[PDB]
Amino acid sequence: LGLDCDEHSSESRCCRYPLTVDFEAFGWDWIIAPKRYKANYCSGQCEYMFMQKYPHTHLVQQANPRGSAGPCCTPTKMSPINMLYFNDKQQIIYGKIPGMVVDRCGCS
Amino acid sequence: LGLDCDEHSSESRCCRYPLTVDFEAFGWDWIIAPKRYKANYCSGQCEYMFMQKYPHTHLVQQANPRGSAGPCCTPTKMSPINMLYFNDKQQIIYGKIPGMVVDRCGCS
Repeated sequence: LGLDCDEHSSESRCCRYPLTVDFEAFGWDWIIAPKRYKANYCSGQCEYMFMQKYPHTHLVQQANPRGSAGPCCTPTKMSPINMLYFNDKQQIIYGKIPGMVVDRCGCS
Repeated sequence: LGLDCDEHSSESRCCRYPLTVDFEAFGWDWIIAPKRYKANYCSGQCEYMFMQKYPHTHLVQQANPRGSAGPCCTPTKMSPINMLYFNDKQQIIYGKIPGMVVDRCGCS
């Protein structure tokens, strides 16, 4: 169970923030739908033991290698979105596209 | 397909480095076997488009939110190891433990 934060949050630890990706703003007319979607992002500190899915992470923290800046804050749960778009073969394609939305953030 | 680096590598981009976790050095006598194992770690920069498993990552990079320090370098492939250990119920347990070894590093 991860943390969710608004932009004004005082939370420094690894957290999921809201963010809309706007294909229309990008100028991507090859995408028919959706024109924009809630993608979110991860940001925040990953101190000892915090929000770690894998047992690996804390073992490496204790082994304490010199060349490591420690774990960092990335997505731990992802979800797809459905898209309708033009391809480069003169067709309109419908697809469920995996790995488009961040649902949770954690440290590894 | 990720990058593998030795400690003296001049590679600045997200890369997997070798690292041994030594349970004996930790003093963890509750672990019978293995006494140590090759765990590895990830470290390196995650610039635009580099080593990204999910389409999400580059879309957020282009959306360019202020509160984001961009994607970072974490494990993208993990593997288990088998362990024999004492529990806290006066038993010796054998188990295949997931998420113990980093096999590949990437940016998200």
